[PDB]
Amino acid sequence: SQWGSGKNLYDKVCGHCHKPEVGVGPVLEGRGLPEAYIKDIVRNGFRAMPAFPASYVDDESLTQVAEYLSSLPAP
Amino acid sequence: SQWGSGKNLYDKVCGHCHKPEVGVGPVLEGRGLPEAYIKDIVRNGFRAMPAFPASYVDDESLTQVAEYLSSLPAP
Amino acid sequence: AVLPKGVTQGEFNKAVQKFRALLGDDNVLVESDQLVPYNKIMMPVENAAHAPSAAVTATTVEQVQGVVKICNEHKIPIWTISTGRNFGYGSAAPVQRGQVILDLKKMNKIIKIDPEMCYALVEPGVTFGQMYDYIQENNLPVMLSFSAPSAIAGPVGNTMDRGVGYTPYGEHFMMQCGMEVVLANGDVYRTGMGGVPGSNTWQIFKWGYGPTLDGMFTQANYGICTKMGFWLMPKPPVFKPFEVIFEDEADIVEIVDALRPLRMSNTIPNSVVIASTLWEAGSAHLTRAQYTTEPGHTPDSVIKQMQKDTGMGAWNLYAALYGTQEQVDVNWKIVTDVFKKLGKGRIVTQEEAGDTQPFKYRAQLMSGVPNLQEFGLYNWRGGGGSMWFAPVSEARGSECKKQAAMAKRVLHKYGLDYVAEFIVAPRDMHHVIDVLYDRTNPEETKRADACFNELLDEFEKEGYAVYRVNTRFQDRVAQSYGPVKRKLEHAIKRAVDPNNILAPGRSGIDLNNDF
Amino acid sequence: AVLPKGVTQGEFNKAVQKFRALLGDDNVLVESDQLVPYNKIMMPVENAAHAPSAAVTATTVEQVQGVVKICNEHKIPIWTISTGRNFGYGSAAPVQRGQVILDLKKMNKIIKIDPEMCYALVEPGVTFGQMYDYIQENNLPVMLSFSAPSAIAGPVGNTMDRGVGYTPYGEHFMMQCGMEVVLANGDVYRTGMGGVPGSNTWQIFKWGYGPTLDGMFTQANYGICTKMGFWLMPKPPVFKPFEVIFEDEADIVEIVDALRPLRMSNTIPNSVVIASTLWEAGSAHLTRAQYTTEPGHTPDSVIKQMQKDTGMGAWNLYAALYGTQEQVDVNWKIVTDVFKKLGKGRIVTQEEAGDTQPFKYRAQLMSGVPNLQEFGLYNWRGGGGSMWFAPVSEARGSECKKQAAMAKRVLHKYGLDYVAEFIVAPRDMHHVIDVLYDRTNPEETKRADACFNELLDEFEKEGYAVYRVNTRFQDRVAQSYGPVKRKLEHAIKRAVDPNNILAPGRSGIDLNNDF
Ligand SMILES: *Cc1cc2c(cc1C)nc1c(=O)[nH]c(=O)nc-1n2C[C@H](O)[C@H](O)[C@H](O)COP(=O)(O)OP(=O)(O)OC[C@H]1O[C@@H](n2cnc3c(N)ncnc32)[C@H](O)[C@@H]1O
Ligand SMILES: *Cc1cc2c(cc1C)nc1c(=O)[nH]c(=O)nc-1n2C[C@H](O)[C@H](O)[C@H](O)COP(=O)(O)OP(=O)(O)OC[C@H]1O[C@@H](n2cnc3c(N)ncnc32)[C@H](O)[C@@H]1O
Ligand code: HEM
Ligand code: HEM
Ligand SMILES: [Cl-]
Ligand SMILES: [Cl-]
Repeated sequence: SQWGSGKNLYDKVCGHCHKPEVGVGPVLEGRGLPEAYIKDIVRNGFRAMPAFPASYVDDESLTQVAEYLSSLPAP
Repeated sequence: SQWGSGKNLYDKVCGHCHKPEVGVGPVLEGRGLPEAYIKDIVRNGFRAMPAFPASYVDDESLTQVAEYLSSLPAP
Repeated sequence: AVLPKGVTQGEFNKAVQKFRALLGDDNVLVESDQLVPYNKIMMPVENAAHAPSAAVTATTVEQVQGVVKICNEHKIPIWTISTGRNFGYGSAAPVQRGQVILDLKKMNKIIKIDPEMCYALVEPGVTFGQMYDYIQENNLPVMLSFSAPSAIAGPVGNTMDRGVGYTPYGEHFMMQCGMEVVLANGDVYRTGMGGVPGSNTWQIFKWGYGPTLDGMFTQANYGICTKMGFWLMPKPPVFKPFEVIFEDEADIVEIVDALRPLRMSNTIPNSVVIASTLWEAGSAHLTRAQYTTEPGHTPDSVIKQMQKDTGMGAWNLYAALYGTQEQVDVNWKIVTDVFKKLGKGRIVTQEEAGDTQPFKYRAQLMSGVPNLQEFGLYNWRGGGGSMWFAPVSEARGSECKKQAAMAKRVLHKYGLDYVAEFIVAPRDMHHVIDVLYDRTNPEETKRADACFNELLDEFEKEGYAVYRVNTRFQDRVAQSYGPVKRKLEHAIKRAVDPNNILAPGRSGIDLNNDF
Repeated sequence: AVLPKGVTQGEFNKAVQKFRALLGDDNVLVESDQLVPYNKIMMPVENAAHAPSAAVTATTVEQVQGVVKICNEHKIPIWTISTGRNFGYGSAAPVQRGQVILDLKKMNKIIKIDPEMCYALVEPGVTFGQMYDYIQENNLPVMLSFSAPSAIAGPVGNTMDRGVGYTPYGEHFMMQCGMEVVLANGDVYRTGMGGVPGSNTWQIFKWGYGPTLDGMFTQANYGICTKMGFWLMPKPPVFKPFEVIFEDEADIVEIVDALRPLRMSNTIPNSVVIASTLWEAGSAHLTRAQYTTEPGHTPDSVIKQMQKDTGMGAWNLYAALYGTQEQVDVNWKIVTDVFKKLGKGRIVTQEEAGDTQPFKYRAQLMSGVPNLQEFGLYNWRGGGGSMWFAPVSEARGSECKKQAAMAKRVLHKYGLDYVAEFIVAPRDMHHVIDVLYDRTNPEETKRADACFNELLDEFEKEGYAVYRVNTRFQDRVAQSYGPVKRKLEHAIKRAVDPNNILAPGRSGIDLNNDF
């Protein structure tokens, strides 16, 4: 896998901005965010948030991080 | 003058090798070395000794250093 | 329906078929949805102005050589990116609409990290996060230096734009050693000692023999970097980060003049930072909306208030000491003595600042620990608008004060804020100004575009030019340095890339120019 | 009766008349007696092989521009020298017989020395002796860095060949900032911030914007340097030079491995030197004739004896500490602790050494005080024969030991001595070997020529190449770095000097080559 697991992609990339203690981006943990929405935001980018090409974060890793985040309890 | 005086040329160039305390080149002080010989050695260079173009040390300065060295007492 | 400039659909189609034959269909992107992530930009212009016609991903030098061969056959211009996180400078989008992006993110091998000679040799797709993990997992006694984007950015990409970091190894290009590039004709050239068969000094001695060309490739389009080496700082026994808070805008003069000798003597060895109130605030995650919604720039009264309520100063200095406990103690005494004699500045130690921000993220960047805390700057006004205006300056108090006043005036003229910091070297300052605006607001976007133009004009009138700039202004900035320089750059371009296939427009170098 | 290659007497005559009209008769030298001083060489080949056809002296940029115009008109190749003291590397003679020497020695203005930003801007003819005098007369708080020829050598010429010094600013090209060159087409190009009208950061920030080209001009023939800026080290409160004497040839391994960390951490900040017994002896003014007249290399038993009678070791290390008294004391403890733990090496302080040589000249070079003490090397065997064989090496003990053994084997085969020293950077070594021979002896001269050729061959087989070399071997050494590099170098050459008038042959770059 490109990132091995959704938790690893979160720890190495997304979390540097999205973890509760950082606060650069909104909390995503336990927010029930659909996979389609996560892929959409990541591929297009969103205002202050940068976009990531598939070469950096592929579709499978997005599926994984979406499921990982949904499985967590809301902070 | 290019060097102002024979003593200044000696202090800034020749002496760094020829002064008694240095010993890279032989003592020239008070040796009665003819101006013609000094110009020849400086223009042609001599074995371990490098040559100096007129752009670095002109004829007038060689005349002055020759006279200066001859005026000194032999170490 | 985007095609390269001057390339017919027919020729583009032939090139695409060849890229597929060479790289495989999965490595040739031509669909709009596959290209959208590369198009994300923070510059005040519509996405279309920098839309790529396609993107191809290579993982080997041989594939890159194959790509340039095809590019020369069909006159396809390519824009090379490594990790592509060049936010505020054009990000991953090409300098000219229609170029094909050569995306090297997957060519990500860490070739070598020597813990004794202390150096690394890596491929373009390697990120600092990847290297940090490798160094920790292997318990290697070395540390990294990197831009704030740290974890997601990479050394090859950042160094090709001559970026900077915050440790004593902060001048990245200065610490780079050995580089490999694929030239437009397909030849693989290695700088320094790299061309010597059996050589083991490629990452040891910079220059090599004859012309030393690493610099010629940085901020240029004379080759495609496929490998780059650089030196790593040995991990010291003690790391002591600290901050000094100053209350008045005018203090910058005395701050810089007192700091210069400390940097010059190397007593303070790292690239120090002197952050303005709003940079500090943004990095600490405060937003303008929390203090006001009044139009125009943020009122000086709101800023003085912010300082009052947070403890942040007009200027917030972050630096660090490294070495054995004894070396650090001797140097700390010298530093504290300088500031005590100055009679200004509240010194804040790690024990005092503790786990608070922004001290924490600063201390991490100064010790090579990744974090993206500073992206809080993009939340100051939000909307995705951000351009770096980074004029170079003498590390002299009066100069730094003059530039700050000039920038502030122009930014206010356009309703924007002076959000800045001075990145301090012994003699120079990278005076970094983040021109922030709401890119979703058409009117404000036009103002930011005009503002950037005016900042360049006004600074140039006083003999100041920027060291790096976004793709929308690379031709404009090239003009700042004169025609003789540009003419020479185009002569070299003609010689190493006769078909103008390598990122034409990069730094204003384009054979279509009359140079 | 010397003419440039491929230039008829008629075309040469036209050029000389134009040089006279432009520069004045006194600045155009065509008589044998005026040219002989430029012909003095230490290379194992007759003077004729590097005899110039003429020499012209310019004092202004406009004259240099006029010279290249005339050179292009009549296809006259010119060899540019600044102070011309390149002993062991070809001195002031052209790389190819018949070239016209453009002698810039009279273009000697110190344009600026800023004591606060600590930098200098100078012309080619400026010597270190001239700068030293200026600094002392004006009591400027800065210090210089320079090669042993110090007083008579100069920063522009030395840096154009990427020479080195012995203070923390010893890597001269690394400390160079801002350069002006006249291109073959007559254009005056300024690197870095120099092209910006009204700029005050030419000697402040190195890179500028776009490709940074200073490196491209060093060890190259793409332009004629007419101005060069460089950073100066602020004069520290305390300077503490010291020496460590080691008794065995084999100690080099532990010496280098123990030293590396100290250089890497900057605890010892200057370019340290580890001199072999015969280098030490020559610098101390001892000659081979004082110990033996036996043919061949100096017997190991004569050397062990020399060490016994003088106190010199197989390896003699010279280094220094700089800073406040407190910084120096803390670092001295660290250094002495390293050597005490090593269990080898006799430490010699300045108080102990006194005014004795070679400690005195080493201490002066490490603090920017000029002297020509080291020219004693040319008295070891005398006769005027000397070539620098300077392979680059990892600053790793095993590598340095391997190189020393390889050199010693080849030198002994030809009846010559291993006279060397390692100039130590944090990661690299300039392994400097003085190939000394009696040039008045035909047979020994032939042996020295064969020896140098074999040193290059043998080191190349182990993946080692030199960082700089005399004019007789510049083409041979270019071969060491591979065809792709040379091809790129010739493409650039063709682009910036289509007529091949700038020192063709320099670093093996000559449009007459099939590259
Ligand atoms: C948003 C942000 C950005 C930022 C910063 C703080 C924030 C909040 N602070 C910075 C800092 O401290 N120092 C610095 O140098 N930059 C800072 N930035 C801007 C930026 O994001 C980083 O500089 C980032 O590291 C640049 O991105 P990356 O490292 O991913 O490099 P890249 O996009 O791949 O390449 C940059 C440009 O270099 C040329 N290029 C890249 N690869 C090649 C190859 N292989 N061959 C030839 N040229 C290449 C391109 O012009 C590319 O656009
Ligand atoms: C004999 C000797 C020599 C020596 C040394 C010890 C002794 C006993 N120790 C050295 C040392 O510590 N470090 C070092 O770098 N070199 C050492 N040497 C060799 C040499 O003598 C010096 O390096 C000397 O400083 C070189 O001479 P100089 O400084 O006078 O420079 P140059 O002859 O004028 O120029 C050198 C070459 O650069 C190119 N050139 C010069 N000027 C220009 C301009 N204006 N534009 C373009 N190219 C230029 C030429 O190829 C020239 O030959
Ligand atoms: C890691 C690949 C990653 C993911 C996944 C991700 C997702 C994501 C979503 C779904 C949103 C919208 C959340 C919502 O609607 O509540 C969002 C928003 C922002 N992000 Fe993000 N994000 C990932 C990575 C990163 C990184 C590495 C950064 C910091 C550089 C970052 C930042 C932001 C920001 C800021 C926003 C808010 C945008 C806005 O509302 O204007 N994200 N992200
Ligand atoms: C300064 C311009 C200068 C002068 C003048 C000068 C003169 C000179 C003479 C006359 C001799 C020969 C003396 C004799 O026959 O007894 C001589 C010899 C040597 N020199 Fe000299 N010299 C001047 C300058 C310098 C400099 C700057 C150096 C050191 C780099 C130097 C060195 C030498 C050496 C060595 C010799 C002896 C050469 C040999 O026998 O191999 N000189 N000099
Ligand atoms: Cl951008
Ligand atoms: Cl020589």
